[PDB]
Amino acid sequence: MEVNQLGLIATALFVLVPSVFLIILYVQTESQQK
Amino acid sequence: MEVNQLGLIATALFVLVPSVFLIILYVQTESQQK
Amino acid sequence: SYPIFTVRWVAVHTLAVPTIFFLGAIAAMQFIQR
Amino acid sequence: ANLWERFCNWVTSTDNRLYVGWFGVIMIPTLLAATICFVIAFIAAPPVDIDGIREPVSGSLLYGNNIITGAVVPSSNAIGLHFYPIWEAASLDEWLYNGGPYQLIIFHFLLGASCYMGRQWELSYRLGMRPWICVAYSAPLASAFAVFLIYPIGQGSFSDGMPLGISGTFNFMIVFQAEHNILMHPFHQLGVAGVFGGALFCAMHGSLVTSSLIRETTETESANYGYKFGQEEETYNIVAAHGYFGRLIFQYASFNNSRSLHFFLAAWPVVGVWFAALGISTMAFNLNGFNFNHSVIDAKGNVINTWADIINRANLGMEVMHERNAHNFPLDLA
Amino acid sequence: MEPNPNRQPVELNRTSLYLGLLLILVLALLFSSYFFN
Amino acid sequence: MEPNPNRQPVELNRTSLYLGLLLILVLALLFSSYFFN
Amino acid sequence: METITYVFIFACIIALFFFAIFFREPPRIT
Amino acid sequence: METITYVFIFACIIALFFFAIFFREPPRIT
Amino acid sequence: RGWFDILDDWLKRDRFVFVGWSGILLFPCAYLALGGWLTGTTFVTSWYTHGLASSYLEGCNFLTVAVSTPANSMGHSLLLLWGPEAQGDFTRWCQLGGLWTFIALHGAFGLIGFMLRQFEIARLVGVRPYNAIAFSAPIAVFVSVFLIYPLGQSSWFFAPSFGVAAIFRFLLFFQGFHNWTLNPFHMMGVAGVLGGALLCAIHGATVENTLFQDGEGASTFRAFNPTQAEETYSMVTANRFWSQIFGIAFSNKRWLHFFMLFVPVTGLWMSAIGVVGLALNLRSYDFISQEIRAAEDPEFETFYTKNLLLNEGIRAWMAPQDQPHENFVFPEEVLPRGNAL
Amino acid sequence: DWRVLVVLLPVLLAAGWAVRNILPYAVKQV
Amino acid sequence: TITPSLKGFFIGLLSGAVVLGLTFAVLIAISQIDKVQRS
Amino acid sequence: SEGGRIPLWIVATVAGMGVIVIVGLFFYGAYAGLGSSL
Amino acid sequence: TTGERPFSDIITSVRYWVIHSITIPALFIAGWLFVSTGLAYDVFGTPRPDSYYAQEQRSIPLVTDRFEAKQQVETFLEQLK
Amino acid sequence: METLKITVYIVVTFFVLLFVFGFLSGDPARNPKRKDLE
Amino acid sequence: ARRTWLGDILRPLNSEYGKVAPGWGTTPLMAVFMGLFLVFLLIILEIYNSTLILDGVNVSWKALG
Ligand code: CLA
Ligand code: CLA
Ligand SMILES: C=Cc1c(C)c2cc3nc(c4c5[nH]c(cc6nc(cc1[nH]2)C(C)=C6CC)c(C)c5C(=O)[C@@H]4C(=O)OC)[C@@H](CCC(=O)OC/C=C(\C)CCC[C@H](C)CCC[C@H](C)CCCC(C)C)[C@@H]3C
Ligand SMILES: CCCCCCCCCCCCCCCC(=O)OC[C@H](COP(=O)(O)OC[C@@H](O)CO)OC(=O)CCCCCCCCCCCCCCC
Ligand SMILES: CCCCCCCCCCCCCCCC(=O)OC[C@H](COP(=O)(O)OC[C@@H](O)CO)OC(=O)CCCCCCCCCCCCCCC
Ligand SMILES: CC1=C(/C=C/C(C)=C/C=C/C(C)=C/C=C/C=C(C)/C=C/C=C(C)/C=C/C2=C(C)CCCC2(C)C)C(C)(C)CCC1
Ligand SMILES: CCCCCCCCCCCCO[C@@H]1O[C@H](CO)[C@@H](O[C@H]2O[C@H](CO)[C@@H](O)[C@H](O)[C@H]2O)[C@H](O)[C@H]1O
Ligand SMILES: CCCCCCCCCCCCO[C@@H]1O[C@H](CO)[C@@H](O[C@H]2O[C@H](CO)[C@@H](O)[C@H](O)[C@H]2O)[C@H](O)[C@H]1O
Ligand SMILES: CCCCCCCCCCCCO[C@@H]1O[C@H](CO)[C@@H](O[C@H]2O[C@H](CO)[C@@H](O)[C@H](O)[C@H]2O)[C@H](O)[C@H]1O
Ligand SMILES: [Ca+2]
Ligand SMILES: [Cl-]
Ligand SMILES: [Cl-]
Ligand SMILES: [Fe+2]
Ligand SMILES: [Mg+2]
Repeated sequence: MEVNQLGLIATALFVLVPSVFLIILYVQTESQQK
Repeated sequence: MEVNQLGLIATALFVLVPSVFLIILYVQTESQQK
Repeated sequence: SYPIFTVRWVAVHTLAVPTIFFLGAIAAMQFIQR
Repeated sequence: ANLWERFCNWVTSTDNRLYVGWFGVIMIPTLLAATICFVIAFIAAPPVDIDGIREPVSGSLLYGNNIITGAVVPSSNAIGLHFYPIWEAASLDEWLYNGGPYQLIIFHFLLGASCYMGRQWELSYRLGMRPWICVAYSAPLASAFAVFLIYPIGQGSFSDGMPLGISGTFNFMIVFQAEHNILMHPFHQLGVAGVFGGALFCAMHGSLVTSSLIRETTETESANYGYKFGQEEETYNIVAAHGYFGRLIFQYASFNNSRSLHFFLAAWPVVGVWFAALGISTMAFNLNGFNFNHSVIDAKGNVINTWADIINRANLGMEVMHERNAHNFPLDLA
Repeated sequence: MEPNPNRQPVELNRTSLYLGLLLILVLALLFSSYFFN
Repeated sequence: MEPNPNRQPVELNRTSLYLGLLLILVLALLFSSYFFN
Repeated sequence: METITYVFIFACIIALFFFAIFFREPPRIT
Repeated sequence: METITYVFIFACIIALFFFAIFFREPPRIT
Repeated sequence: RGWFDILDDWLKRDRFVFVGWSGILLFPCAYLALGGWLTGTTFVTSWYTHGLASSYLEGCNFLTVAVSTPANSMGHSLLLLWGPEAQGDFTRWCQLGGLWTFIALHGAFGLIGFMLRQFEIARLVGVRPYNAIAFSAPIAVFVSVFLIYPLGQSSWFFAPSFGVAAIFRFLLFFQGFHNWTLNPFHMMGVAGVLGGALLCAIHGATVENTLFQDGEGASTFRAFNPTQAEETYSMVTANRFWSQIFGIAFSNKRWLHFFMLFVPVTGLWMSAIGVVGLALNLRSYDFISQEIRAAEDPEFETFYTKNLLLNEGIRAWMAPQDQPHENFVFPEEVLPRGNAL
Repeated sequence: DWRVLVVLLPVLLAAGWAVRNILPYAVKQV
Repeated sequence: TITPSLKGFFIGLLSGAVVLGLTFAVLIAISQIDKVQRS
Repeated sequence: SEGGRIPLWIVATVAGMGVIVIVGLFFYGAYAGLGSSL
Repeated sequence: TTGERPFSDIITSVRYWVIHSITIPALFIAGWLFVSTGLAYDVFGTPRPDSYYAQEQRSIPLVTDRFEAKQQVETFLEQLK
Repeated sequence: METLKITVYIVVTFFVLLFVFGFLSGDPARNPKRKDLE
Repeated sequence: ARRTWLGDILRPLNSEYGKVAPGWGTTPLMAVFMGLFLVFLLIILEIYNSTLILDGVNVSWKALG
């Protein structure tokens, strides 16, 4: 099919950038003392 | 120019995945009890 | 007080004997004419 | 203190995050100008008529290049060694067509890097250090001079100076081999001994010191934490490292003196690279590599090829193809 | 340099991570068709 | 469940972060031309 | 590649279901 | 897109220079 | 304390030249590789394999002598002296290029021998075996270039020949046919070697210029004692200097020296990977977008297209003499040439 | 082949000579 | 059937066995003679 | 015989001169006979 | 040290030079004659200056067959009459 | 272009003067140890 | 540590940690086999390499039709 060529990178970054934000926050929370 | 269409997502993930790996490790290191 | 025929002696001569023979050869070669 | 005294005190202050100094006073603006012009040109400069035959070569990213092919392209053969600053052009468009950015960049850079060397002397002096790090730096610097200034002087044109780009660098190397047989030149060979040797001794030293690190850590932590910045004790056992290396070859091939050893580490690549620079700088006046073309001849007189003659065939391919529209007469005399 | 007294540690508990990832992944599942068009 | 005694904390100091980012970014700057071809 | 993308995102979502159920932070009574 | 990518990676590297230098972990004598 | 252990005792005696178990592999193979190279470059032709003179005996000099690879028609024959080609005849064996495989194989096993030596002595002296580990890069280079590369190609003929000028030819061949300079693995190699050289230089010079005055001499080498406990130069001063000159500086010595191991070793390993690709003509030869544009647009020119023109020259002008088994006859009229030249 | 004897006469004369000169110390060592 | 190259293989095999054998014979002998002294 | 009888400096000088002689011979060979291009 | 006699001792001893003022020239002369008698050519199969080509031949005697290579070279040599 | 040239000439002269006068301003004395170097 | 049915079954197969046979034991025998293995590899290599050429063994695509 003739899809938009930026659809792939757009979707990949849409997923990855906020997911990675969250993962960073979570892991640095787990690593705090107590 | 007739570049390879996967080049963009290839470069993007090549940079972002390991960079994000390092940022995660660094941030959870900082947050560990000093 | 010192030995003469040692591992070192052998090593040394395995290199030095052929080196002098060879140098004799190459010397001779300097006087070969077509 | 008066304003100028205060200013001098600041310039030469040992407490600036980056040392300025009087060499720095020249270095900072020239390197900034060379850098800015270089980045803008590499991204956006139009095609440049490098060989003065109205055959413009595209170097910038926006005009069809990638990182590997792109370059700031040397100034026109028509200009030769003439000084071509922006104010000599009728317009910025002319300036760009003729490769003005190249001259601006390499002059500002050569000045700026020379001052970088001086600045290394200067700070060594302010800090109570011995002065010769700058002498080590003179080797890469001399090389830069060789390919950006001296070779163009000798050949009569900045159009034959090294291009500011990756593929352009390879272009320079191949044409150099065609025209000078640099591979067969003993100064280039000393250069190769210099950098192969430098690499070798880099790995060797690194591995010996790393191999004799004194145990200060557990297996779950990096051994690096066993060294603390500014500790007075040496962090490795040089007697153990010497015992090892001395047994690897034989004892008197190994350094027991650390100062002697580190002096070696500095001298080998620096001297080798000095000869590389001098090799470029003297092939700049066409004293070329060894020519053993047709040197072996049989009893009748038939040519008996050696590997040198095969080299010569490759060089011929380079020669006959390079700058394919620029020569009108049979000898390429510069 | 005096440390800044206004600093504060940041947290994201596991449940918030799961919720957030669900949000992102489901949003992506929704908008991706429109990104490809 | 009883806690695993083999767990260890992981670290990446700031200098390692900077070196790592430099390696990644420069490798990308080098290889990207080839990925675009 | 569009199909690969749709199926990928979906698969990640199912994986997340698995972790969110079996590797939740356990509720604890105070 | 290519050009944008090349220049973007370069820009990230320059920014990285800035942080590595002015926001390095300070060396401390023991 | 039986015969094995007595032998072990003797092998590990602390003598001028240490032997070791590894010495049994190393010394004969290293000796035969060196001796073979010297024998060949002194006395042996390459007439029947390459149509070349290659010895002092024939009039070649240090730069032009070589032990040359065998004829392409030999393929990847081990070319053993007792093999089906030479059939025990030493002279013919020399004429067929037997010394090439002799030197490459004994050399390979000698390198194994030497690295085993590094492990053995490190174990004996009580140090970590990072020297052997570092030596893995030489191994990778030798094996990729002298063994894997020709094994991917038609025959041993296209391996490097063992000679100065011969190696120069190998380089130029790789430019012309493989566009090897364009290869990112070679580029990483270059960065590792030039960066290794840089680290060698800068570390040596830095140490020598942050020395403590530990003596009264103006020549300062004698003011060191291998047994001394103190650092002989100032890491703190070194660190401030480079911090203010370059922006960043080492602060950790252990890291410094590990890094010095890491850069050139990694460089050489990458270059090896590239040559493994060139074994199959799996080259970084072209940029496809470049070629599409240039084919359609006769005014589009970059340094990349310039260099391919150079490559095309190299191939056409060197192939007939460099590849005599192919019997190339390229008439004058087909040779690529620019104007006048 | 007379050439091998004319060529390897110096080598064996050398070996014989040094054997003659080092014989007592060699016997003492062995 | 034993071809010329199978014969050559036996010659190579044999020659290698002889080289290794003589080598270890001499090494073991010399080790037996010149023993390390321990107390 | 006893070691040290012949001055190490004389040995070094003589050896060195011999090396210069033989190398000098090889460079002479570069211009005469085989390899001379003539 | 590792038990061997210092090289400084050896090479500055009279006996060393009594031995080697014979053995070194002997070897040198041996190699010399290995070339001058022409034995080197025959041992290693290297062409003399008059044995690269037959008189009117201008084609390299390149080996083109793996298993009959030996015979090829022999034929090539006979071709020099 | 003439304004550009004049400008650059003034700039370059300014910085060069800073260099020269700067190194003329008691530079040997600007070190940690022996300051009396006149 | 936790016992299981299957764990209980397999327990003997992982109970002899560190147990050795005295001295050199069967090392000589092992050596022989290693020797044989070496020669074996040497053969197949040389067959593949056409250094060793045997009747009825045509190392080619044209081996069997
Ligand atoms: C340990 C040191 C060492 C090693 C690893 C090698 C390795 C090699 N040599 Mg070198 N060589 C050496 C020392 C060594 N050599 C010495 C000291 C000499 C001087 C004599 C030589 C002189 C020499 C020549 C002239 C040649 C070689 C060649 C070779 C290659 C082929 C050898 C082969 O196929 O053997 C096969 C044999 C073995 C692997 C022996 C294994 C024996 C097994 C383990 C025991 C069983 C034996 C059995 C009982 C015997 C039965 C015989 C019966 C069937 C008749 C190989 C790379 C050849 C070459 O390089 O060609 C290009 C070649 O022509 N070598
Ligand atoms: C009669 C019974 C029988 C038969 C008909 C076969 C038949 C075969 N065996 Mg098998 N084998 C048998 C019994 C048998 N075997 C038994 C009882 C054992 C003991 C368990 C084996 C163990 C064995 C091994 C280990 C191998 C075979 C292999 C083979 C195949 C050889 C042809 C080939 O492609 O080699 C190609 C392989 C070689 C010619 C060997 C190369 C050896 C290298 C060069 C040694 C050095 C490697 C080192 C990494 C150096 C790298 C350097 C390089 C990078 C330059 C062939 C199918 C070979 C195979 O699997 O091929 C696909 C193989 O490797 N066999
Ligand atoms: C051409 C470049 C080059 C050469 C000549 C070279 C040479 C050497 N490196 C050695 C070591 C090292 N090199 C190392 C890292 C590096 N080495 C590098 C590049 C080189 N290294 C680079 C770039 C690095 C960075 C990774 C390390 C870490 C070491 C060591 O630890 C070791 C050492 O001790 O150095 C002080 C020594 C190994 C001695 C030995 O194996 O004896 C045995 C001799 C044998 C086994 C014979 C090998 C025969 C060879 C393979 C084929 C025959 C070659 C002919 C005889 C000569 C042909 C010459 C023509 C091509 C012109 C030797 C001096
Ligand atoms: C005297 C000969 C000088 C030769 C050229 C210069 C060589 C040394 C320069 C290297 C600079 C390294 C960067 C700073 C490194 C650094 O800081 O050096 C420091 C080191 C030690 O300094 P010292 O203060 O202890 O001694 C120097 C003076 O103060 C006098 O004592 O300097 C030296 O060893 C001087 C060596 C003189 C003798 C050197 C000869 C070596 C080369 C011989 C020729 C080889 C040519 C081969 C061609 C095939
Ligand atoms: C007047 C100013 C002149 C210089 C200005 C610009 C200089 C920029 C210097 C590099 C800054 C980046 C450092 C990041 C990484 C960083 O912050 O490292 C800091 C690091 C500090 O080391 P330490 O010994 O303190 O580390 C000890 C422990 O942290 C180890 O875990 O230094 C090194 O490791 C030196 C070796 C790497 C040196 C790499 C230099 C690369 C040069 C640039 C090459 C790429 C250019 C691409 C062009 C597109
Ligand atoms: C191969 C073979 C073998 C072996 C043989 C051998 C082992 C040999 C050896 C040989 C040898 C071992 C030789 C040697 C030679 C040497 C020489 C030839 C030298 C020369 C030198 C020179 C020339 C010098 C130079 C220089 C330098 C280097 C630097 C300083 C300066 C000068 C310039 C002086 C056998 C029989 C087993 C088997 C068959 C095959
Ligand atoms: C799309 C590409 C993304 C790539 C993503 C890669 C994921 C990487 C996951 C890293 C896992 C981090 O692992 C994390 O380590 C830290 C310590 O280092 C642990 O932290 C533990 O040690 C510290 C320090 O003693 C204690 O203060 C803390 O209370 C304790 O729980 C965390 O319990 C663990 O969660
Ligand atoms: C420490 C280094 C010591 C180095 C010592 C060097 C000694 C050199 C002595 C030079 C004596 C020259 O002696 C020289 O001998 C050779 C024979 O071998 C003769 O050479 C003759 O034989 C060759 C072939 O072998 C012919 O190609 C040549 O045309 C013919 O003249 C020369 O006619 C003669 O001039
Ligand atoms: C085109 C190039 C220009 C060529 C000019 C040639 C001029 C020749 C005469 C130069 C006169 C030098 O004059 C120089 O400058 C000022 C004048 O207040 C002085 O001023 C300096 O004094 C001390 C010296 O320790 C410094 O610490 C202080 O920072 C500064 O005030 C210098 O000590 C003086 O020596
Ligand atoms: Ca004649
Ligand atoms: Cl060109
Ligand atoms: Cl012209
Ligand atoms: Fe060091
Ligand atoms: Mg000559």
